[PDB]
Amino acid sequence: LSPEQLVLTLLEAEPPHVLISRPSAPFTEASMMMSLTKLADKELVHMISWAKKIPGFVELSLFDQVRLLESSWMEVLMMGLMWRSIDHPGKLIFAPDLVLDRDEGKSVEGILEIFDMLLATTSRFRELKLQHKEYLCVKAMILLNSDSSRKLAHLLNAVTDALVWVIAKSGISSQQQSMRLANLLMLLSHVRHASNKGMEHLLNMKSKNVVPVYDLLLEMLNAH
Amino acid sequence: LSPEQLVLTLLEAEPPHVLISREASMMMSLTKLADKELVHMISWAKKIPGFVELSLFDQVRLLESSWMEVLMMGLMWRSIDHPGKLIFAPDLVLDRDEGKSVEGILEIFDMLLATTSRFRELKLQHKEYLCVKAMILLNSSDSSRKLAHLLNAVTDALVWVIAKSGISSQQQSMRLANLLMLLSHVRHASNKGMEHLLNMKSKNVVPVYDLLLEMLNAH
Amino acid sequence: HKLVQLLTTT
Amino acid sequence: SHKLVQLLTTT
Ligand SMILES: N#C[C@H](Cc1ccc(O)cc1)c1ccc(O)cc1Cl
Ligand SMILES: N#C[C@H](Cc1ccc(O)cc1)c1ccc(O)cc1Cl
Repeated sequence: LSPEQLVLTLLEAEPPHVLISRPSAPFTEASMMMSLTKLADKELVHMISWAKKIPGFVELSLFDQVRLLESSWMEVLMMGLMWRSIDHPGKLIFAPDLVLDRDEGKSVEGILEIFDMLLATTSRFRELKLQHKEYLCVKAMILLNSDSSRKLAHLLNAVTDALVWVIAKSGISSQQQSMRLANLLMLLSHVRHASNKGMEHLLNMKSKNVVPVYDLLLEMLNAH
Repeated sequence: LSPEQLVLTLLEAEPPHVLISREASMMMSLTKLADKELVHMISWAKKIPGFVELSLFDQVRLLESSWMEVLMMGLMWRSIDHPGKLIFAPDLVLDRDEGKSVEGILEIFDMLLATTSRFRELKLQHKEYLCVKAMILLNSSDSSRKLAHLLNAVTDALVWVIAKSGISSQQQSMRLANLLMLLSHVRHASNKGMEHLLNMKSKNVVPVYDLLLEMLNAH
Repeated sequence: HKLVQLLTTT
Repeated sequence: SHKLVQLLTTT
């Protein structure tokens, strides 16, 4: 309804953190890939139920709901990971007991590069002092930006309106509000780049048969 | 520089109108055009105030990362007043039906046509186009602080262009969001375009164009 | 298939 | 093939 009502709806809809145990033995290619893919599969289930709580999303064509989630899921996972990591410099907080840095990254060929992008982008959001209600708006815009087409423009405009409202609550000048909006949205193409590198990496690992049978993750991977 | 005078510098940096003077025909024409436009793109980048004060490494990385997105943003501006058409050049005007003649091209044409339609509906203005094309280059994947400074300067200039339209501050904020969100659709089309061209290069079905090859090999 | 189940029958 | 660097340094 109101921008405030839409932000409170997204706040409530925020998934609970998925719990995964750090392997007992030091990470191998296999235990690292198993930990991340198990996490992704669990988070994807919560992601679907989050999307259904965005006001208007379930009113879109089912084919459009599918296309949006298939297109954006890795970017939505990475935006959430960056938010969970913002209070822990040098760390990627995959889960409360899965706290990784470039050390763990060594265990899987080419994942170090992905971790470096994720840490770098997290630093940019940290330097901008990204706020919880801004994150909520940005994460929904990632999904929605990725007649049903008329409804989707209206849904994206509603979230955009909510983010403009959150920035306004900060009380900075109208010029500074535009610059802050620009700087937040310009960081999303850095999340999108990290997503594309991550997707290519995971597809390559599925080719090697390092990937286990997680039904939903496999379905979402094969959409690329 | 004022934002108005930074935008004037982008107007003077604008590359000249490029013509090709030239199935297999379509792909020869598209690769020849991309190679010629890449020469002009380098002269453009160098006319962006501050760009040449960046490290040679940073100047190279920015053009290697962003060249296909900068090409596609130019094609969308040229195509904006020509619904159903992609104005590659005056002598290379193509539609979705000519795209069908090469496997995988139709998909790319449909994405370019759809994003062009979104800019058409927002009634994208020339000075908005100049700012977003420079932002595509400067925002791509001593020198670092100079780059954040240059990117802030171009962002400030886009905010100024929108402010000059005289719409409400509310409408200014929404317009800025809607333009910046469309750049992720340009970035998607360029990811598909790069994938397609790399596959055509690896099969050796498109001529050895040295600067284009060098820029492809970056990926 | 599982995406469509989670969207509609969950 | 270093045409990008050539063009970045000549006018
Ligand atoms: N990085 C990362 C992973 C995705 C991934 C990428 C490549 C790969 O081979 C395996 C996994 C991730 C990012 C956010 C998140 O919430 C959860 C997960 Cl698992
Ligand atoms: N689409 C397109 C081409 C690039 C291209 C993509 C795939 C491929 O196999 C060959 C060429 C283009 C876009 C803008 C522009 O200004 C010029 C050109 Cl040639």
